[PDB]
Amino acid sequence: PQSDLRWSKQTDVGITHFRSGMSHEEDQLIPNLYRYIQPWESEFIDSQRVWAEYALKRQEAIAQNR
Amino acid sequence: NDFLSFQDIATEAAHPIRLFCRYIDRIHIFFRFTADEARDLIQRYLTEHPDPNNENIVGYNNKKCWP
Amino acid sequence: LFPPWIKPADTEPPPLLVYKWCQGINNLQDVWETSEGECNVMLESRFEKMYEKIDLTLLNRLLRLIV
Amino acid sequence: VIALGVPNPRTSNEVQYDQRLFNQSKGMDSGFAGGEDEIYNVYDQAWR
Amino acid sequence: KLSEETTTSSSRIFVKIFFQELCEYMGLPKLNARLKDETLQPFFEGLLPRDNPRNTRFAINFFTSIGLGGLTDELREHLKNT
Amino acid sequence: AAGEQEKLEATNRYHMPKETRGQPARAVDESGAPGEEQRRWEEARLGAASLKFGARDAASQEPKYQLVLEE
Amino acid sequence: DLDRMLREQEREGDPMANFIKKNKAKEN
Amino acid sequence: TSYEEFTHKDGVWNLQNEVTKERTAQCFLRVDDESMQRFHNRVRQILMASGSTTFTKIVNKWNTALI
Repeated sequence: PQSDLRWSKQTDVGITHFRSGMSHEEDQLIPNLYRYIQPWESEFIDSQRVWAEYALKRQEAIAQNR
Repeated sequence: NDFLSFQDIATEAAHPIRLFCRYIDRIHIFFRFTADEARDLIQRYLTEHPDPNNENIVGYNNKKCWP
Repeated sequence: LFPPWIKPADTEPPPLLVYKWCQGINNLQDVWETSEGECNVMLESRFEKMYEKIDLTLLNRLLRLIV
Repeated sequence: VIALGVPNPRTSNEVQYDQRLFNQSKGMDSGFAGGEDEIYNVYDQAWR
Repeated sequence: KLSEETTTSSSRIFVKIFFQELCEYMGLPKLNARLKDETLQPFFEGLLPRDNPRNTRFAINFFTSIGLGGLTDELREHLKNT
Repeated sequence: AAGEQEKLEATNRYHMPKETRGQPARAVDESGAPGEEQRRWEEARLGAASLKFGARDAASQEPKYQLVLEE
Repeated sequence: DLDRMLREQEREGDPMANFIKKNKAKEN
Repeated sequence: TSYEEFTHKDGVWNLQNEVTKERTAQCFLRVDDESMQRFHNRVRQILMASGSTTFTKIVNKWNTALI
């Protein structure tokens, strides 16, 4: 992503243009590695939900002796 | 206690130093001040280190990665 | 022996330490209220030549308190 | 003889688990042999 | 349409997750101001019944048992007057 | 049990060690050893996993709406 | 695993089960 | 914050209050310049060690540093 260098150091002005990263044959669409790594915030939310569900399941398994 | 919890709100608010962490040798301290405590601390620091020409801006450092 | 502010602990990765520090800042009581001139101060530093200035006789006297 | 010669049993603590969920992963240490940059291992399972 | 006769269990799970995230990312006073406007009142009548008070009781208990509260104070006032 | 509790809190002090000449001697030691290490390590993983912020006192400013149910 | 999935959805967030639990709490 | 919150791709940690379960703050994240220099020096170390290393092991070194 590329914006004005005049207003880059002042604020965040959005994205007005794109420049090419590496040369490839027309379409190609080489997959990015970052799309196969989960973001940290989603992992922390899912970790909290999953460990709370496991704690309640462990309490139910202790209480019901199952 | 655990890492960033207290027993009570009154135990939190009893001191300016709210949060503290040490990562081997790195130190991260979070203070919360009222107006009077900050004014008294500024008065004591200017009592030891006077600066009438306001040169404290010049030696101060800032995060240049941000806009 | 070690209080929970001493990091890196085995409980969390350092990005989880960053997230827990941000949430511990955010979940303080009236942390963003600046109506009465309350100011928050975040200080980050190091201890510089910490390893090079550990006197061994004082280290032996301090370690005899523990082990 | 508590189980057989006595008809009065006792309670049990802890959690029972399936054995089939029990030993999928072994090993003593992490999967990063120190640094060890040139040992491939970027994938967990085989390709096909 | 918040009714236990029509909606399946997964529909209640979907509505619970949807409204929990709506209460999370924008405020409950802002959520009440959004649900309390006169322009979108025909668009919320299946969600906020104010009629057949078994269904109104089900909606009040549903939004309370999600963990919200608050939004059903007007519905509790309407139920208490009838 | 109250007398034993008084002796137990008399035991649990700091008592920084005397420099002893010669070989060290084993003092008085425990916990539940058979089968409790699995739930102990489960408690360790739960303590490493559980994340909760703020103080423990957070029950204030709660309206605590109850269910209407049916009559 | 459809039967285990319906078991998980009956063990899900489930405000109906909370209604049942609070109704048995208030009745008994 | 003026206007409203900044719904931006993934650099924003929407910090949640524990009591009200509401997003009250945003944490913008960037990579520190020391980490940039460490990664660039890692690639430079790979390229200087490339003189006695096959292509597959060079790609493996890159893949290890990148992930």
